[PDB]
Amino acid sequence: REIVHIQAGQCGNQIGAKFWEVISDEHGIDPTGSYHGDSDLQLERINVYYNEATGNKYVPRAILVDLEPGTMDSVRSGPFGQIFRPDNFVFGQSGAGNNWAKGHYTEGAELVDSVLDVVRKESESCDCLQGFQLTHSLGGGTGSGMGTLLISKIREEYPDRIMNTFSVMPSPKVSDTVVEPYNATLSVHQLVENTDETYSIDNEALYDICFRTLKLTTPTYGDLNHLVSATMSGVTTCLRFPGQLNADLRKLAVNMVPFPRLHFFMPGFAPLTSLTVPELTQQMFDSKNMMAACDPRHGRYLTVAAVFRGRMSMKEVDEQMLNVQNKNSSYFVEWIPNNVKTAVCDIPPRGLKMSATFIGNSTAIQELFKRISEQFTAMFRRKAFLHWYTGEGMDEMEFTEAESNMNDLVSEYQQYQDAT
Amino acid sequence: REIVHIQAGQCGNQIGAKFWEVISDEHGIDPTGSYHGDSDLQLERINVYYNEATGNKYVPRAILVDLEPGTMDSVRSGPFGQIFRPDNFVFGQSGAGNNWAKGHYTEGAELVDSVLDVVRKESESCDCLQGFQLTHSLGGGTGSGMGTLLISKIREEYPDRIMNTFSVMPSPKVSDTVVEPYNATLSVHQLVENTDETYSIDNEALYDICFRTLKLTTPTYGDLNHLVSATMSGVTTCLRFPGQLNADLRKLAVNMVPFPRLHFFMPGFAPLTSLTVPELTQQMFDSKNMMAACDPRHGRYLTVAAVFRGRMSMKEVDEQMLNVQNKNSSYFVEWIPNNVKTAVCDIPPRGLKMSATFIGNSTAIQELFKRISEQFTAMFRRKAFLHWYTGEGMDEMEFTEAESNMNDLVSEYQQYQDA
Amino acid sequence: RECISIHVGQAGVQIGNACWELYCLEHGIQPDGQMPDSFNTFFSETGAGKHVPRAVFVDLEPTVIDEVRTGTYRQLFHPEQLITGKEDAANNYARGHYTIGKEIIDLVLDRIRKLADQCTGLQGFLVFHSFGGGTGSGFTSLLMERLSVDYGKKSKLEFSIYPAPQVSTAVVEPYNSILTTHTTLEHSDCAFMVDNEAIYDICRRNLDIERPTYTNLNRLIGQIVSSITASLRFDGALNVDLTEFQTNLVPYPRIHFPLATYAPVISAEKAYHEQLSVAEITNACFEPANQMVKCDPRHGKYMACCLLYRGDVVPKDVNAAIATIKTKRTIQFVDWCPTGFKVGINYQPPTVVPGGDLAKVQRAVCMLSNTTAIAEAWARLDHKFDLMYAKRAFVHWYVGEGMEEGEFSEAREDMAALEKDYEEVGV
Amino acid sequence: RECISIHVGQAGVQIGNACWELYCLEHGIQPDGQMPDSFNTFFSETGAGKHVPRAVFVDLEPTVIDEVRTGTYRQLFHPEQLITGKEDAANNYARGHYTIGKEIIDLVLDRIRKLADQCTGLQGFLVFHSFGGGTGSGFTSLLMERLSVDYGKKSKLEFSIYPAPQVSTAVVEPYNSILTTHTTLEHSDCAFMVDNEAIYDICRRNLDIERPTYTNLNRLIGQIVSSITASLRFDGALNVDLTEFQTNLVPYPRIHFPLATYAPVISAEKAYHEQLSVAEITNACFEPANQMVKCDPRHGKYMACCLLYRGDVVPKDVNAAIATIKTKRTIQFVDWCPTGFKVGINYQPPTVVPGGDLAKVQRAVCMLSNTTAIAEAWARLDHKFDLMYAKRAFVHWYVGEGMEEGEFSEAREDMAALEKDYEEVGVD
Amino acid sequence: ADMEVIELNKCTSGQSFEVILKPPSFDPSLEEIQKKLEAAEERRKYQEAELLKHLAEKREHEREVIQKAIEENNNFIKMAKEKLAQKMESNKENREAHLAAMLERLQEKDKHAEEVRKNKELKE
Ligand SMILES: Nc1nc2c(ncn2[C@@H]2O[C@H](COP(=O)(O)OP(=O)(O)OP(=O)(O)O)[C@@H](O)[C@H]2O)c(=O)[nH]1
Ligand SMILES: Nc1nc2c(ncn2[C@@H]2O[C@H](COP(=O)(O)OP(=O)(O)OP(=O)(O)O)[C@@H](O)[C@H]2O)c(=O)[nH]1
Ligand SMILES: Nc1nc2c(ncn2[C@@H]2O[C@H](COP(=O)(O)OP(=O)(O)O)[C@@H](O)[C@H]2O)c(=O)[nH]1
Ligand SMILES: Nc1nc2c(ncn2[C@@H]2O[C@H](COP(=O)(O)OP(=O)(O)O)[C@@H](O)[C@H]2O)c(=O)[nH]1
Ligand SMILES: [Mg+2]
Repeated sequence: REIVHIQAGQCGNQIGAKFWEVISDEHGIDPTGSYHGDSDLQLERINVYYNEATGNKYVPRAILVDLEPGTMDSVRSGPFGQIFRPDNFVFGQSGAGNNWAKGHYTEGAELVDSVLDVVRKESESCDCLQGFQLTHSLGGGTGSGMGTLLISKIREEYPDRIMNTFSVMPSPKVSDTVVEPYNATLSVHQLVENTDETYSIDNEALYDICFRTLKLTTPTYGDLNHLVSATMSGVTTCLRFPGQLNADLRKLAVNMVPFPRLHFFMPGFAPLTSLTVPELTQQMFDSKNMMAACDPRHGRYLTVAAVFRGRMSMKEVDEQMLNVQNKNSSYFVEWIPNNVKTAVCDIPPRGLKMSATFIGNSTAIQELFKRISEQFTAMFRRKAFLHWYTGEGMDEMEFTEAESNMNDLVSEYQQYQDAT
Repeated sequence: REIVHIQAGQCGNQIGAKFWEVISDEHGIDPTGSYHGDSDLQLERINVYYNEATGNKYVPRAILVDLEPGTMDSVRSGPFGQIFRPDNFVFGQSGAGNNWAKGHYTEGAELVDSVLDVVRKESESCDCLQGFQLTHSLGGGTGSGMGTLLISKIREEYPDRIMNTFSVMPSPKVSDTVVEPYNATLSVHQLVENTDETYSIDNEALYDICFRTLKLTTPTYGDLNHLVSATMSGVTTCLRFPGQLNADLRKLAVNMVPFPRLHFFMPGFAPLTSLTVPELTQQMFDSKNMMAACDPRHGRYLTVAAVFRGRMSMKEVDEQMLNVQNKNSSYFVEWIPNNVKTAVCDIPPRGLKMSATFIGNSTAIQELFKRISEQFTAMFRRKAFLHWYTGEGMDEMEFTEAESNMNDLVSEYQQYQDA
Repeated sequence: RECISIHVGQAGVQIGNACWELYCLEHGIQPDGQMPDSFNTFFSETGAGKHVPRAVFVDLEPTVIDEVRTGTYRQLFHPEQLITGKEDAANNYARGHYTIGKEIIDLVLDRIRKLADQCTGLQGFLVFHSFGGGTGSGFTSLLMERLSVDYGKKSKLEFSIYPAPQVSTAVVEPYNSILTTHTTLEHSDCAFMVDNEAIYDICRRNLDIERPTYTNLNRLIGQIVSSITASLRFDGALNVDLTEFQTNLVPYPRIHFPLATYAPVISAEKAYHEQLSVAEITNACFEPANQMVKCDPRHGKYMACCLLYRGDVVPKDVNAAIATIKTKRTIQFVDWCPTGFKVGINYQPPTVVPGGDLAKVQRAVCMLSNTTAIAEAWARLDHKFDLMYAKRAFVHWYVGEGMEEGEFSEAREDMAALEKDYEEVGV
Repeated sequence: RECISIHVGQAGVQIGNACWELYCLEHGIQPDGQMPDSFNTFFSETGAGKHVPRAVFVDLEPTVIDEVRTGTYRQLFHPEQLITGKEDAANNYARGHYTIGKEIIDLVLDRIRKLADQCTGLQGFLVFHSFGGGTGSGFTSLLMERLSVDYGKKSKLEFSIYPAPQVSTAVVEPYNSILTTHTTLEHSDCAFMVDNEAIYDICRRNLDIERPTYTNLNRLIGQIVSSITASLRFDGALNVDLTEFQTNLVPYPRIHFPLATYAPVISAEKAYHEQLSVAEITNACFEPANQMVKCDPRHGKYMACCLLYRGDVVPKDVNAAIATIKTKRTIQFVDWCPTGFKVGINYQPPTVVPGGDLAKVQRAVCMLSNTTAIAEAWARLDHKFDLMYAKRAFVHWYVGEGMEEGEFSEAREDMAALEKDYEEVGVD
Repeated sequence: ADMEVIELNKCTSGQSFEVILKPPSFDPSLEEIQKKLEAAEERRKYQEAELLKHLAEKREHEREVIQKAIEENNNFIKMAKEKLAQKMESNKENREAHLAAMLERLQEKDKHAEEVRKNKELKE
């Protein structure tokens, strides 16, 4: 019925901007203005993502947060830059640090209010506000660090509404800080406590996708952000299109999350880069085609939601889907009955005549947490860079508290590869 | 940054004058005037030694002290005589005596003030005053005696600044006072207490150099003062030239003196009279070529500073140096690490295309003290000429006090042939 | 005498929406309410000209009821009788029954009561709602409680839409089904279940609709529902008033659930074909493929039967037809009954929505039977339900709206007791 | 944001003198200051036309700083930012820290603070000073204390010149090194040591300079120093803020000391030869003969790595290069890290002082690594220091400026603790 | 068959009848409870008003951390500011005595000349 969008920190904003300029072409919005395109559907659920302003004008419902100007002026002077309302931006000025503690405590809580102040006047301006979705990196500081605090402060101002996050769980290959595992473990803890759904996007996965299966030699944050934007627009469609099944954000949550803790959806996409239906389904349901680095073989599905795209004879679609979970019957858990719903929407994405995307609440995700946690205990063991956080005011055992909380989460995902 | 020069007593003045007319030719100064020479370097550090007066004129920063006119008028009516400012001279008038006590107490302290009055108005006229250097004999009276008092009075007016002495430790051969050892021991005591460095110049050495290795039959105070002037200009160069290392006087001190007491540098020179680099280094590092009579075999080096002279390929110089202290490795003490620095300055001395000079804080110096002290207890044993000093107001046991203080100094140099 | 329809929540609204349109078509009432006792049991003659339905439409989101007040039939109902609640029930009985339910139930009940006020001998209510889904299960339950408080004797007939996987949203559907059917049970009088799978399946075998709409399913249900009310709308013996349903169909206060089986479902375009005999359509009734809760009654036993014929038909035929159904079929009546067949004939032929999928027919039947086979649909649910609950599967979403975990325990405890009841009526 | 350089004492001054000249050459700034954010991190646009450096130059003798205000670059700095103190430090920490230090530290700190005032988000200081020698060790120590008082968070990076016998003056060098490195330690954030022997040795093997100048050594250091600042002078990939730059290198508050290894040092006159591959220069980094503190890291372990490429370069290469460095070499990473290699690329090619010794290169590298091998340079000192102090060798010069004998004891006590620390980060 | 259709009722637009075919063969809803519908609001109005007072907890920790770094950087200064200013009044105090103990040494050897020159004017 109406969701606001917080988009915080460098990775957050870079993802966010590309996401925005992707859906604004799906919906058909000018750099500044409104509609130009011979389609009709679009505008029905434009309510959801665009708080529409004076004149024609559409203006996305977005809060842009960063703890230093650089990557925001990037966005303004670029793609669909003129689209977001001026004082919906929040410059940090200071150091971001690539240090969770800084973003969550010192240099963060400095801003926080000024952010909340805009999330308030956007949210307090909704007819019936659904909730919030935030995008951000999980390693590093301004996004991962202030973000978790932002969401910690939103639930409380809106216990009430549900909480969404595209979060980029980070990797050794393609990364820029020894400390990322610290920053990530610290957040993964927070996420477990304060969200209702989190779409786990592995930069490890992404990279692989471009070089494992795309011939892309040097993966920028460019031709790798692209995959996320596509994944994000797929994942959302039903929040923003015809909309009967799932699509309601709480409805998505009530259906995707059996257990309060386990909301870690690993996403997956159709064809790739910058197609027949069967092949579309055998691809969207492939290890080699997930957005989180973990083969959903070593681990079963709690719930799946799949969403197809393009004028296509869906007589074949349920038929296909049904087959998937018979061929591969053992990897869908027996004790949650009709646990893999599908939906179709006939307006294609950019280029592509046909596409599909899949949200999976899978215990294979366990695989990702373990690896960021094995990195983490590898450092904290003889206390590595910890001093950067100790000094920012943090407590020794609070790192021990996060690790331990997140170790439980592995031990639960495991627990629910159970039995009837 | 700026040193004044006290030059007191006959041997003091004779050495001093020749020293002065040697560096004024190195720097290129007229008998009275200033620059005449196609070199350019010189004048950068002329600041150090020449307080420059009105017009062009350069005038050396010098105080000339004596306790009777004779040897001063010598200097005025001679070489570069017209160079020192008039009331920078201090006539004693009275007996010098060849008696330490006289120069240090009675007839000395008579003057002292008049001297200090000029050292003041020279020093209180420096931009940043480095310190003082005094030249003088160690046996005999006006230089050896008043001098030690002068330095005793300078430190106190300038605790602060550092203290330099070319002192000529005297010998039986070439001397005519039976009392020299008394006069020397009495001063050697004082030196230990009030200097920061002393360049020990042995008249014994000097003599030998001219007759042991120079064929010079009758050594004057002439062709023997010559060796001192050459040695002294060598020793100073860095105080007065390019400015690589040492050059600071305090810096020279902090580098040359491990222990507060042992500041007795025995010097040595390149070629001689009035050359290949290796040969230059085998000579400058030779017993037969030291300015103090004591072979630096019997005794090790605490620190060496060596300084080379003339446009010469110094690729060979450190190479050479390095070898010296390897081929002769055992005689450099192990416990002070990089203890023999070297420097080069490419403006030659008079004549000579190539030259080098070496300052060595050596425990071989112990050898010198022992011999002046063996002379001393030889007399004082049954109290020889002592009555000359007793009478001038001195105390019996003050001689015993000096001997004993200086016997310790032997016992320390020895002590530091250690492990 | 009178008769109030209550439609709660999307499914119910839309089923309703599609049978009021059929009631209108049957009684010659134009969408504006105009028409140039009898059908008075269902419509009230408000002011001079109009004919507004005795109905209340309640949903907790706007959306669906909003569509009603936008497109013709817009002027059929009165503005008030359409009630909407701004926020959803978000697919869980707890929210429906307790959390968002609370707020709107005082307005609904207070409005239903305004229709009750109009009625000189109100006869009871017909509640239309989904089994799965949020407000359908949740809000109905609470309504039915408070109805049983506010209207003592007055009967309550329910039309439940039993969930089926293919045409269905929520994973937690079973919980909501079991949860309500429990709370609702001692408050309903007779309840007509509709298996979305059956209604979808009939659309595929019979109408050849490759993958049916809701509106596809809805029009069919409209017909089965019309066929039931028909009796009380036209007046002519056999279920002429709510009480008789209970009287004829239910032998035990529990066992509410009759199986509906509708006669000729034959795709318009086939219309001009040879018309089917009274014998042929009677025979249709005893063919599972034509049922309406997917189960199998040549398996369980019949404890009540009730053929309701519509259109031109003479008893001499219905009698003579029933003869050969017995001979070449499965009688299968329980121990302690007659071998019933109460027959009802309504001369007024069946109508059909003119743009619709099925053709105009000469004569139809309805065969309502209280068979113990329906019990199968009660297991197919309980099995799902058990198998999730055994792990607390989604329980925390209910506990979250302030529901007791033991309230799940206890509802399943009842669903067992029912499945027991139903099997204990054999031999 | 901003960034103040402080150069203290001859060595420090002259090293500085020789990389501000290089900064100027890099950013097109003519010696008079005029040039026809970005490089704003280091230069302030003062008045209309000029481009003065954010720097202070302090020596206790005139002489060196005097030469700066005499020869072009004369007009680069502002007259005030160059401070000189009349009397020497005479080669002893005690004089430097206490005796003559006292007098000038109030003027320095108060002037640095004027630069601090013109900085909308000052980020930290870069201190350049000798290890041996008087004011370099002495005055720096006192500066760094008082800086840690006057600027809380603000980082402090130091470029230390670790003393080597051949190109060195004082015998008491070791004392001064150990004396300062102790007092300075809890006040620095990360410190880049420069072994004068290595810098001299590189000039001999690589440039073929028979016996190098200070200005010979200096130009080389200038390059290594530019390569480090580079990242945060233009805007180049990562190491991109002074916190984040070092958040990379130092795992423990102590262990400050990264080992710098500079890429192609190849003598001008060889300029027109074949240009060296991205693989070939990467490989140079793992060759001790090319290091910058003479030690041996196929011996100790790596706890941080950090390749900083300069010039035209693509990651596809640096990656593919790193591969074969692992295969035919010594990985050697401690127990509890990743196997790092943070890679930074700066497309802006390396410049060289036009009359200088080294040629214009296509591509250079910088490989900064926190290896436990550096500890070797901490012993080679401590050994000297012990072996003199065991006899009070020159101690009396320090006691003379009013320094406690136990302050020697205590500094050496720390150098032991450090040598201990560094060895205790091996194996688990 | 053996029909016996006993016709129960004929109508204006209808007709019922029953065909009994074969012999049989054998022989408080309560208002009370919404002290349950507001007792379930009791469960929520509570367990939501807790995951809110476990959030006024998480907050009183930011207030804790943010002012620790300030309380212990404040600690660095007013510990290691005066760790120096009392390490410079040890130096000044030390060397001053070293210079003034080197003078009371030196005047003492000049009050010696004053006490041994007076030795001449009393032994002639
Ligand atoms: N036959 C039929 N079934 C429907 C229809 N609409 C929804 N359903 C079914 O009803 C169930 C969902 O019930 P809903 O009415 O949507 O639930 P609700 O909470 O009452 O409605 P909302 O307020 O939109 O949440 C599922 O089992 C669907 O299969 C319909 O129009 N016809
Ligand atoms: N690399 C390099 N090292 C130098 C330079 N100048 C001096 N050094 C070294 O610095 C140490 C001595 O420190 P200095 O900077 O000369 O002395 P300072 O106290 O800082 O300055 P002064 O007032 O002249 O005494 C020795 O180890 C020298 O090798 C230089 O220009 N470049
Ligand atoms: N998908 C993608 N990942 C990024 C991007 N930028 C940074 N990351 C990842 O996020 C982590 C650090 O995030 P960063 O944005 O620097 O943290 P910030 O200071 O909060 O903005 C690293 O592991 C990166 O791999 C981006 O542009 N796209
Ligand atoms: N080198 C050198 N030694 C001298 C000279 N004159 C005297 N001496 C030595 O110094 C001692 C006495 O010095 P003298 O200057 O006459 O004492 P004075 O009364 O203080 O002037 C004797 O032992 C001499 O060997 C001289 O001109 N040159
Ligand atoms: Mg110095």
